[PDB]
Amino acid sequence: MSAEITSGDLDQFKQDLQATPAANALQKAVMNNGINATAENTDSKVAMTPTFSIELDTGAVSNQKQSGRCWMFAALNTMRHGIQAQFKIKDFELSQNYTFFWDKFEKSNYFYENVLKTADQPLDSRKVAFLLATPQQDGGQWDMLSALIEKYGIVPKSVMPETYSSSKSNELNGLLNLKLRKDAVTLRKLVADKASDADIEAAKQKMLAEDYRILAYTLGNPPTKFDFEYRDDDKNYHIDRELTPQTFFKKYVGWNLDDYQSIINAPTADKPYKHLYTVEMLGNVVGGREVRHLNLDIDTFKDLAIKQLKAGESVWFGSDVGQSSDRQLGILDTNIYKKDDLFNTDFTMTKAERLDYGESLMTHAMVLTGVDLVDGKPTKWKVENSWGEKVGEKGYFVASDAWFDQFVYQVVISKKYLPAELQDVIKNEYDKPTVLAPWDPMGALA
Amino acid sequence: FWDKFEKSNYFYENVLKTADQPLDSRKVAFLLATPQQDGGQWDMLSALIEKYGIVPKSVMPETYSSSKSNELNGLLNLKLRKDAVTLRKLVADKASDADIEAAKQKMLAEDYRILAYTLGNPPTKFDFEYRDDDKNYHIDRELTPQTFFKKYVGWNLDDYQSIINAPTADKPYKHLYTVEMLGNVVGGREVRHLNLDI
Amino acid sequence: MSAEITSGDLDQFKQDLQATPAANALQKAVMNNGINATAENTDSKVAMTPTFSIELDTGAVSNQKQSGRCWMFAALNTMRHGIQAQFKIKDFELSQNYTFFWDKFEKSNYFYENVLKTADQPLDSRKVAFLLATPQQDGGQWDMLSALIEKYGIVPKSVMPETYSSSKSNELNGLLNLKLRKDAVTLRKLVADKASDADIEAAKQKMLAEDYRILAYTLGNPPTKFDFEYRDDDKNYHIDRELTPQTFFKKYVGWNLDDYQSIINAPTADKPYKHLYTVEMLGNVVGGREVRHLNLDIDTFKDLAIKQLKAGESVWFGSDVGQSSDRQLGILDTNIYKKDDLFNTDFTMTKAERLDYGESLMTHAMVLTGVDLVDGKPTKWKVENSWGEKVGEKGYFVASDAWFDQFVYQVVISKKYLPAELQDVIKNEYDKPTVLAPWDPMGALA
Repeated sequence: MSAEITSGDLDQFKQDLQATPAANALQKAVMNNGINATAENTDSKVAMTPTFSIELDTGAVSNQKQSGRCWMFAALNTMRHGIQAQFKIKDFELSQNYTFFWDKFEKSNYFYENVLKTADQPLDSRKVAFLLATPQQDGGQWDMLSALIEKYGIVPKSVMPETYSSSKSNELNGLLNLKLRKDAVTLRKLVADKASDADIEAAKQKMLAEDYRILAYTLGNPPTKFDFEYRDDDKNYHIDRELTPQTFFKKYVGWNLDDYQSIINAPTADKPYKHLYTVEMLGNVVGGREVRHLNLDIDTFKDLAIKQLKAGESVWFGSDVGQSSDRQLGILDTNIYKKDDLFNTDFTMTKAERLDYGESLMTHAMVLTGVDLVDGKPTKWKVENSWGEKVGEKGYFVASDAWFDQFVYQVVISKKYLPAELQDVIKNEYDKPTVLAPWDPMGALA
Repeated sequence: FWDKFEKSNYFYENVLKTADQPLDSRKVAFLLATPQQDGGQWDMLSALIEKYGIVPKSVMPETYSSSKSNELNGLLNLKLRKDAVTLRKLVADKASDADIEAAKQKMLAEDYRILAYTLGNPPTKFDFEYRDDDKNYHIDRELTPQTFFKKYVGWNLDDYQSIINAPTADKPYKHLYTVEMLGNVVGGREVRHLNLDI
Repeated sequence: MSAEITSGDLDQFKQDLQATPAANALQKAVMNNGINATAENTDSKVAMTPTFSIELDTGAVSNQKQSGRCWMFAALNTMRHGIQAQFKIKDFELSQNYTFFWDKFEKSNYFYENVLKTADQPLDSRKVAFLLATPQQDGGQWDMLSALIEKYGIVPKSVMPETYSSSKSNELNGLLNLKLRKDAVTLRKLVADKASDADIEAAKQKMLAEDYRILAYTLGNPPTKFDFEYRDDDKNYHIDRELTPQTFFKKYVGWNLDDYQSIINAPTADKPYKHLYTVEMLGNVVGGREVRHLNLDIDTFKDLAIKQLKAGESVWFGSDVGQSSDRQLGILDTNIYKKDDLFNTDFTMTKAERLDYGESLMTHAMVLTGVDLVDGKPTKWKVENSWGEKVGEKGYFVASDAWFDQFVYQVVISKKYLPAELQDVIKNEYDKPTVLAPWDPMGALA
């Protein structure tokens, strides 16, 4: 029978195995050492030496620890390198716990509103199931971090330090997810029972009061007013009194968050280039700005990143960091392993096929801080990671240009580097983007 | 070993069966999201033992990947997804059943090799030597995984029922349930759960 | 030029490398993991499961630590298993420091006598150079341990415990070797200056007094009289008063050290079988018994070991433990690695060629405590090691019968298991053995 594995098929597979060149010796290597350590290629290590013709001076890395806050760390990295340079504060850090607090709390409300909106749909429907499977999580996207900063500002790390849960969020996500699911039961019931909008709003407010308390206990009280004291790199003391998170943002960072566009490269048939896309139900801050991705071809995408780097500005980016990577040495290179050679098997998929077939999507946000240009083309990119200093080169990674082609899906670029035609697409489509399904791969939260 | 290999075939057959359905359909997406994994259920382990028997640990020891399976699952999932592309294409192109079977056999030969390299060669014949708790030596020669199972365990795997307690409205008690598409061994026994009160 | 490596030869070697099956993938494995971890064979692990049709009950292992005292540990193991069984003292240990003290001191005198005997020969002569290269060392052979026990007896471990130097002998060997070399200068000078035998004896006695003090400081004072108190395995208390090392030996061990013969298997043309051999200048105790090895073919050698095991007695043996071995898992098997397969290169030598060409010799002494016999032939041997419990199976190793064939060179057998013909060879040749050169491989001290 064609469908089952027969004894004859097994014989044939064993024959194929024994006919494979050096099968016995390769088997012993992989049995003993595993895949990565058998397949890892020193030629890549040579090619990936961390030297870059364009290199920003970005100082020491941050460390998210056991949390999925890469998107926040990476965004705050872009802002804090601005602060460090302008105010001469070497290694200055912003509070990632601050953004984590407001993100979780806004996501709690976001979830309730999603539950209300789908409360007339069956519990086993694909969209209700998708909601309940992941009520909230640590990850996000650039426009969601902006939304948070627009509404809440930011503070120095010293002003809202890490706690147990911020640096090891598993127990908080477990309890908050349980809480949100329990509350989803109550909310669906209210809508089934034809409760008034006012009763439903009152219920939601009581639910939120409890969520607020879970986060205050886990993460601390968000600051509203503080003094900022520091010594600059010339050793001069400074004191700035009675700041708020919003005045601190305005003074020390000073960006107009409108100036930034999320650019993706998702080369699939449902996503023609030079348009804007959003993801249904995806978000954190009800009432705040929505996700908007501009899909562009990989050459244009990369040329924008280079333009931004050459101007002295770092670039937030989204990638599948688990692909073709040595995460200890910090080498992201399609050549770092030679698995196809090891197994005598072709493992090639295109970028479109990996998206469409669930093999790859953005899983991690980092920052480009350099690019090596040889004969005017990029060979390798310098990457600021947020896993602390004991991986890569003091916490910096290196990505080959082939790797970037395949496994980078998003960069955040200042609109001013964009051609007029693309500035116009953004303005023309802002209120009518193409709406992707919730489970779209570009709905991935990193 | 046998679980992963049977699951590779199971996955291909699931892909064939849904190859006329849109790629973004809920069932095709569910398949591709988790082509295989380490876990299972009781009836799937039985299916494996019925078909392949069992051996002492000393006779098929652990390897790197068996005790740290992340890299194996990553590469095997990649392989299965790549092959799903090819299989859907074959069905789109109205390939014959024989061409599609031949393709699947080549895919399986490769999967076999990934598992042999990661996990070792499954034994077919071995000697079993041990000392019992009274310190007496024993040697039993030229066993197979199936004769070892029959002699040292000796169960009729039919004698066992999976019982669940899932007190939900769609699952009245005192009936049998199965799960669509869920399995490892094509042609072997399916999952059957009897739902009962706690 | 044929003699030098040319660019053309290099080209050809690179071609040969690239034509090798799977060379790229195998290269990566060995570069990343090294030889052992690439080549180690799980089929051997399966074959080498530690089950044995003949198995002695020998309890817990000892641990020599950072010293080369394997020969002593192994001999004392054979004696202490006798004590444990006869007197019901589970895990009882004899003092390895006791034998270490007397060995070093006797070797100091042995060295001086060797220097005197060669004092008329040039300093750069092969035999004088061999002496000075290794004035003494930790290792030895069975007949040298007997010599020590005959002259000095033995004590419980509790009665002469380990010290720093006994368990980490490097500094003691360095200083003692320096001392002995300095004294060799003085001794040669005395013989050059035609000093009297009495002046030369007086000088040697002063040298020995100093050596005695170096060992007393490093190792402690050897006991002369002690009480022995213990509880047997039935929990009964015992006290035995005013023992000496010699009365303790006579009462608790009770062997006639004459009853034992060193048997070798050295299948080289200079060593016909069924004769006795000794090694020039090799020894420790001046005036005590000399080294005598009876060379026999490997089948006869192995059959004697099995006969002794089947009688319930363990067997001291000498081997090259670094050959074809995993010294963590404790597997000694010609199949544990498949290096020839890995490198596509034949690495085969016969046992005779490995001796003759300096590739192999006895480097370590252990004890056989079991043998698995299947269809009447040995498949694997149970090995008591002296490296403590965190290697092998609670400190026990397993050696395949193929490994034993190749890499075991010596076993110590009770004469009563020997055929009359071989009992007669021993008696007939005892005073006229064939004298091997000092640097003979069977002069190796383990």
